[PDB]
Amino acid sequence: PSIKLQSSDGEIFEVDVEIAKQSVTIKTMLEDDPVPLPNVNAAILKKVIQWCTHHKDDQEFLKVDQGTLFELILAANYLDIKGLLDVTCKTVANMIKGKTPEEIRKTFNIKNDFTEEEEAQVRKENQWC
Amino acid sequence: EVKKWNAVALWAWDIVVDNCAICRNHIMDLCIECQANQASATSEECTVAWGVCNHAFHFHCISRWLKTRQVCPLDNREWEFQKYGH
Amino acid sequence: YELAINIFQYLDRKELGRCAQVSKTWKVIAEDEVLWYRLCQQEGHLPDSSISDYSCWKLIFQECRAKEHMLRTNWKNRKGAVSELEHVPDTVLCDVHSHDGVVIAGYTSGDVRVWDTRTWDYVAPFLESEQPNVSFVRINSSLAVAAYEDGFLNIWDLRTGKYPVHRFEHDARIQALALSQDDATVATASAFDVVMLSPNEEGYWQIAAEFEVPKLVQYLEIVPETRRYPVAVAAAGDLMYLLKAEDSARTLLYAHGPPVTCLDVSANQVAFGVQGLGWVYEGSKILVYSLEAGRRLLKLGNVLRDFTCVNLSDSPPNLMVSGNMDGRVRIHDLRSGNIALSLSAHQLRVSAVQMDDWKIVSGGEEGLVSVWDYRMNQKLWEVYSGHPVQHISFSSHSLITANVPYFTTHRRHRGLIRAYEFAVDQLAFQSPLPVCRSSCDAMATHYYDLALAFPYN
Amino acid sequence: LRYREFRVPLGPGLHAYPDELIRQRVGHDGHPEYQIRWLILRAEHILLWMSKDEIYANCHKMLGEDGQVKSLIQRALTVHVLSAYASIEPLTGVFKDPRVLDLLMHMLSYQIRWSAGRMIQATQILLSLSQQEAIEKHLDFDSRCALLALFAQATLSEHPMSFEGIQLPQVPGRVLFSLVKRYLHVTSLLDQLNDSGERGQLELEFSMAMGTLISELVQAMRWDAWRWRPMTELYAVPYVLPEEHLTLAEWWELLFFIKKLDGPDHQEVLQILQENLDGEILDDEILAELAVPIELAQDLLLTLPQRLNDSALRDLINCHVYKKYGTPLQRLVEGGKILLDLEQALNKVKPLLLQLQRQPQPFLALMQSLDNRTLHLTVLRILKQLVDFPEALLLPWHEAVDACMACLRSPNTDREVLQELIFFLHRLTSVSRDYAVVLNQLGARDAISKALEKHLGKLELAQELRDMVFKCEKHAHLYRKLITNILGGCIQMVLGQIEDHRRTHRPINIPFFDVFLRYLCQGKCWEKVEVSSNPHRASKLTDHNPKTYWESNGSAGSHYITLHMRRGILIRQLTLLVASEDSSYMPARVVVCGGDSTSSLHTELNSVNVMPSASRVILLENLTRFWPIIQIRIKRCQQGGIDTRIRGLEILGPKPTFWPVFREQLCRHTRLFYMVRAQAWSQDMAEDRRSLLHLSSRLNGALRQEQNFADRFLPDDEAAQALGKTCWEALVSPVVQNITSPDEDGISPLGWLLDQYLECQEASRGPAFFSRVRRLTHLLVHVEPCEWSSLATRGLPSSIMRNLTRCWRAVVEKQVNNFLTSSWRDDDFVPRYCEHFNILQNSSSELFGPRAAFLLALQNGCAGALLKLPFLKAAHVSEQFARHIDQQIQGSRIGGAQEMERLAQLQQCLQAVLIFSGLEIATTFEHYYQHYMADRLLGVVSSWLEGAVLEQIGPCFPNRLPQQMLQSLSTSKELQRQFHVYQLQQLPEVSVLVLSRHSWPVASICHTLLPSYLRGTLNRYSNFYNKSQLQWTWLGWAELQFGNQTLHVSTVQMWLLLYLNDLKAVSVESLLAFSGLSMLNQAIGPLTSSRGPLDLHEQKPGGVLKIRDGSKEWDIVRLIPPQTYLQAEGEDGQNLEKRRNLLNCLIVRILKAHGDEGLHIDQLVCLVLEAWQKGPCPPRGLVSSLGKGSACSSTDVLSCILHLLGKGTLRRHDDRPQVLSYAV
Ligand SMILES: [Zn+2]
Ligand SMILES: [Zn+2]
Ligand SMILES: [Zn+2]
Repeated sequence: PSIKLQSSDGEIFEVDVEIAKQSVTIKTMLEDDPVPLPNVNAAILKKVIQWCTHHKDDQEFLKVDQGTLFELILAANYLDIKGLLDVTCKTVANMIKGKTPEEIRKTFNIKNDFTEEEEAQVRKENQWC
Repeated sequence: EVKKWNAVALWAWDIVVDNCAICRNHIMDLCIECQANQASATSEECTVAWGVCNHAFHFHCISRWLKTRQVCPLDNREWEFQKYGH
Repeated sequence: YELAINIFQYLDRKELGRCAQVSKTWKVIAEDEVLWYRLCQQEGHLPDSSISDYSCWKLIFQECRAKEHMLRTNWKNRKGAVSELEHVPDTVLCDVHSHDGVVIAGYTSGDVRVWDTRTWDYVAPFLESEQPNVSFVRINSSLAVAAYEDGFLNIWDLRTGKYPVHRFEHDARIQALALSQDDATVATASAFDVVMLSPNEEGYWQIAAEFEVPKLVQYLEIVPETRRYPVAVAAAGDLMYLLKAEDSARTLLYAHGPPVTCLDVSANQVAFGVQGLGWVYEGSKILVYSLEAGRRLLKLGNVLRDFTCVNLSDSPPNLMVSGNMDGRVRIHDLRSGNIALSLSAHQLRVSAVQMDDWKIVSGGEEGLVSVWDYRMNQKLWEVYSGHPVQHISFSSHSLITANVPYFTTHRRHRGLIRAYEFAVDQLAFQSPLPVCRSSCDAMATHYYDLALAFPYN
Repeated sequence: LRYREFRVPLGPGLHAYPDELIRQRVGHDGHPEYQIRWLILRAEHILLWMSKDEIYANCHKMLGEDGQVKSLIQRALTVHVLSAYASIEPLTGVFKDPRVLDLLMHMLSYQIRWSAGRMIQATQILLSLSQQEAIEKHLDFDSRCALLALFAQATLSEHPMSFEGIQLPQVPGRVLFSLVKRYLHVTSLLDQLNDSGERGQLELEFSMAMGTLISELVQAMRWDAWRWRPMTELYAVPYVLPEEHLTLAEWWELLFFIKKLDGPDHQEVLQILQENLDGEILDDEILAELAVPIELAQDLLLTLPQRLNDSALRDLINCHVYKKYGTPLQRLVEGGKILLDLEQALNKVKPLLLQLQRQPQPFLALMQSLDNRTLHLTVLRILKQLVDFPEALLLPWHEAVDACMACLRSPNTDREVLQELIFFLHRLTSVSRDYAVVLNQLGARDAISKALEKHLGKLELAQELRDMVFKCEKHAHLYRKLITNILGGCIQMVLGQIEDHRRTHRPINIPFFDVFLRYLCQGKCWEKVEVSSNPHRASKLTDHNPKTYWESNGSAGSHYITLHMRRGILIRQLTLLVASEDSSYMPARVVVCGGDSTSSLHTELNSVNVMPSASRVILLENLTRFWPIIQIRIKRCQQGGIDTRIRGLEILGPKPTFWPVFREQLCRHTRLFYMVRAQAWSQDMAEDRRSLLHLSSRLNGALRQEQNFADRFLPDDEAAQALGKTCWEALVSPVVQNITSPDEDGISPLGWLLDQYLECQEASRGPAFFSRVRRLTHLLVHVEPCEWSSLATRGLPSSIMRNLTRCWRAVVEKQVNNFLTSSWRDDDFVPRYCEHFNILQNSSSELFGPRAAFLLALQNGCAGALLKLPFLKAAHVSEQFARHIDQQIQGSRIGGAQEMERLAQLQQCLQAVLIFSGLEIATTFEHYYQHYMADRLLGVVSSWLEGAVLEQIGPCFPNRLPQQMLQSLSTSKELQRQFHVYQLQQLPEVSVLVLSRHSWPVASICHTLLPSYLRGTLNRYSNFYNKSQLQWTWLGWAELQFGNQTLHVSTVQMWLLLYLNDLKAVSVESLLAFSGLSMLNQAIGPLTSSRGPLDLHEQKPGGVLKIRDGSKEWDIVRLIPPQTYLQAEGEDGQNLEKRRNLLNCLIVRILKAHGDEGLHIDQLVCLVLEAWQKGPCPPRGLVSSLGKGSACSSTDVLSCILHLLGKGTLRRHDDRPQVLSYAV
């Protein structure tokens, strides 16, 4: 099997169809010139290709910027690929585990937009944990 | 003619501390923590703690060391606060 | 949005308690109903519920834990209700058992009663038989079994009526009786025969298997949670067998040793105590064999006097509790084999023990029931009554105790069964069992008014 | 005041003082009794009959040395003469008989002031007056009120009780006259009884009189076993050991009604009596026994209620022996016929009125009909024409004028009904001013003022009504005072009868005692329920049966229940009753809202979440506002169900009021009575101690009698339990306090008794002695109080357990001190001591049960008796215990016939030695135990008994050193394993056990062991140890093989035999030069025996040995020098004592140098140690002279501190509990 994908960047990416069918949308249009892939660039594509070929049955694979990880989670949202989503959410979870709210604010570039009375009274009831 | 012998050794560890061997300063004085921010809010509770193993430390020193590791530093015995006569 | 819940799903409860303080949108994503529903049900609270019927599942998760803490403080103090099964005139209590808050008791006149300790009502019916003394009684979630002195055995179904569904007859006395905690099989030990009774597909209560032993049986238990064929464990003097009803097999676990003094069977392993003996004395011990292969796993004991009781099937995982003749209760670690707690609780021998994740309840031969909190290493309370403590059984919110005879005190009695309830907001208005009911609506209204008059926590 | 030092506390800030003697009589036992008044001050009075012994025992200052003419009456047939006559002392007293009754009667009809004050100033006179036939027939209204004022003056009390908690009734004068008559008759009969065949008649007359009084009073005031229980009330109620003709009381309750029948009915009933009971019927016979069978009484009851009046039947119904053997006119009467006949034919009216005053229920219904204008003008004319009749006044007008006082408060004003009401009220109040008085008491003045004086001009006679009401304003308060005085007198009399039944044991025969007590002890909320889905089942929500429910039929969320409240009723509690049996029919979220009408329902009040395990759900607590309509909406069921099921509702309004005064009186009187009886008993217990063996029967009799009274006369069990608790707490607490407290010599009665119980068990006394002692001590401890219900718990916390425990502790301590003083030097001290301690424990558990407080008291007693020993005696005892444990451990390597018994004895000895925990002898015990365990561990491999003993007696060691020794013994095996592995991997068997300071008592190791070819292994091990983590000593042992012999020697022997094998003969010179040992003589000693291979052929220089015992030619040869035991008396213990005496002075110096503020203990220890090591004041001379015993740990200083705290030289701060300071 060999099928081509027409990416956003204009480049064509041909890959063996069967193991790549883990995305339900591409196989859907397959059994229903390449298929247009208009939402994400090539780097995510080859990332997921070498990932799916590696995973038949990726810690270091994701040691990249935050932006590209967001782009890949949104791609797997469009791709509907269980593995990419599971592993990226697992690594983000293990990233956020064991931290202070301000350590979260450092973690995900989110500014503390809570007033002081709100900051106190939120951590008086929520203490139980 | 000798077939079995049970020899006994003796390991000497003679070190007269006379000081809190955690922070190495005096035992009746204050520890490094209470010596840095001296008299800021309260300092009248930097007291001494005696262990069953017959060693004495500042309360702060040995408390945080126990937070780290759960034996006595000098003898490697399971730490236990001395409550005999207290 | 689903990406947010995909990120937060793996997030534990602890840091979820913090992520609700960094934003308003992060607050409303940290208060999701599905996440808290999952955290609650997966933690045990409210199993058979639906995410629809309640709202703000975080506050429900808070309230359940607050209720559990209140229950624990009710245990630490003595807050709740207490009741006692009334004395039967001119008779003596002979045997007591209880499965799930339902007690069964047998007296030295042939009488057998049951009474549910979970209701505001009060019916303690007598179980009919169509003169000898009762030897043993056992109760199940559905069945009741009684063994008499003349070698007879009655079996009642607690869901149909107060008349026996099977009446078996031996040739000699009965030395031991056991009832399956989950299934519906019965096991008895006559002079030299051990037999298992069980219903066939049409429910006719036939004989499943028969065995033979060379000595008299002293202890007999049934292994819980067996798939197809039941398995029993018998202790004949200084021998210990393993009876399998598949092909009537009789394996031999342990032989050529001192006599056995106690016995307890869990789903996977069996624990039993043996005396100490010899010209050069060998101390008393507790042995723990495995039922998979019959291989001994542990051999515990550092005691000068014999062991008298052991509990393994109720203990938390990797722990076991025991009571000795010197009056001490001990906690044994099953991984390392060492002691975890040795506590001098009684004056005479210890006759009943039970433990859970934070407390121990033990009853002695002098008549005392004592409660200890081994997490903080502090006593909680104790209660003294006349005769030796013969039965003890508690749950997370209730306790059942029996003092059975063999001038002892000022308050005289001839057998006393007492129930303690540490959460009165769970007592029902009538019993789930059809037989534990009445028809005199006068008494119904009387106890209904009494229930409505009781104070609140 | 006069006796202030004899007050008895009745509670928190409430005491009782003896005041004064009042009366005197002879008791039922022939002896004199004395009535004594007590005063209750935080002022009420209590009268108590006391004998001479109780007076001596409670207030002895009331003892001292011993126990504390004719024509003047004829000329009146001219009143000043009679007044001056009655001025004399005995004149009126003697003239009581000759018509002075009629004389003072006609005189009463301010001149009567003297005539009525003379004799009254100088009880039977007023009784003679009050039953005069012409008292109310021939007299006016003014002299009537004068007589009533006289009576109200006569029946006053020096200390009444508050009555402003009950609705006092309004009654005319005749009711007060009859009440005063009955009251004075009862008082006369009572005082006759005090100053006295004939007495049986007196008691019968008294019982009937008081029965009649109770009946009249109650009618005048119109007053007519399994269960869960709280866990704190488990053992709070005292326990009392359990145990065909009508009784005299029950037969008198029936004779009371038989004695009020009419001639015909009386004759017929006496005939029915004579039928079964053959013979004659005499007055002295009908009452004496007249034993009736139950069947005769039952048929008599079945025929009685017909031939009675209305009041007689009202009494008979509530009776005890009965509760045991039991046009507008026509349109109103439709709901009686005699009322219509009267309304029509109102001359045959007199018979109708006569038959009406016997059963005036229709009359009362008619007058109550007034509170629609139809029948009012029809019945007001009848009333106004009935007032004009001679004997119609007898009807109960006062009982039906609550209706009339509702029309004068109604919106209808200036009408015709008001004019006729005013006219009728005017007629009724003018024919007799008594009704003016009852109206003034009702409040008619301001009522008619605000009702007519604002609207119209006195429609018919309203001004005159207001005038008459304001006139009888004065008599209103007189009437109130009279009735309240009679009520208080009757209450005091019933309390007196109760006390008399307690003192004596005669039963109570007064007819309506139980009914009166019940009345004295006891002083829907919704219109409709409307549900949405199923209307024909809503009755089951309030059915009061939980087996029946209301099931809904509708959509999810549309179910609700609507409650229409009644006016003014607030909501105290609202609960919903559900059952977890219904799985999906159970509610899951309830919302309760309140509004003014079914249409608005705007403000919701509460929202609740129901859990899967819930039965009683509280929806609303005690509210403040009133809500007309309350709706309960069930939002969703469990598991998404669609229909709901409810088992019940429960609405509770405000709490009722019950006048809590008589209850307090009952509890006060019971408490004081028993607190006096207890002090009376304690004197008998104190003068002859042997009498203690009878106290249990007395206490049990008292409790049984109290229970028998409560189970017969009190209303419910909530009162019986309170009275039982009060009786127990008042009777037992002072008895215990008395028999527990010591005397001039220092022994108490109970202490003496327990000492006899203990010391007489050796064997004499006999078994019944022991049984009785056990019964007493078990009775005394069987009640545990909680740390009506508020009345029984009135007072301080109990002190029974405290006194008992301290007495037992003192007994135990005296026993142990006698034992230790007698025999502390014996050879068999430890076994006898442990047997004694076991006997003490057994006797404690069989005297008080296995209760924790008494075991603690026993342990404290032994620990206190051990601390009275000087230092050297405690040292000797500790050493003996350690040596005994050592011998018992070692004697197990070789078996025995009875080993289980030996191990049980060892267990008892360990239980005995556990007392040392936390005392100051623990350090000495640990010292000797280390010294012996060390020699035990290095002579054999091990025993399993070591860990078994340590598991028991671990806490007894302040430093936990034996545990460390055992642990190190285990660790060395692992170290040798690792060394063997590393040796065989990094390519004469030896085993190395390495000691240290923090794991072994290295204080007696001075020498140090190279002589032979084994240095290689030792150096290899030294290198391995220094790499993976040293010095060798002269301890250990070796197994050697010598030809056909196998050996077992020490190290200081192995090396010597090696040197003898490496040469021909060796002398002592090279021995000492190479070794350094000082010891060696005892080492080469055991070789001289026949088993020893060597012969020490002493040189003619110093000595020399050679193997010459091998010429005369098996199994183990244990040629190891045996162990010797220390001696606490010798130079060992004396150095320890000197060290302790030095540390004491050091500690007190350093503490005196810091003042009253004190010193923290953990810094005191550091200062003492740093002053002991580099000691300028304790010069190093003595510190060196001590030798073995010159080392100081922290536990030594802590033991000296405990010693000083015990002596009192030191003191612990109260605020900061572990800061010490010098005392004195
Ligand atoms: Zn320090
Ligand atoms: Zn500090
Ligand atoms: Zn240490």
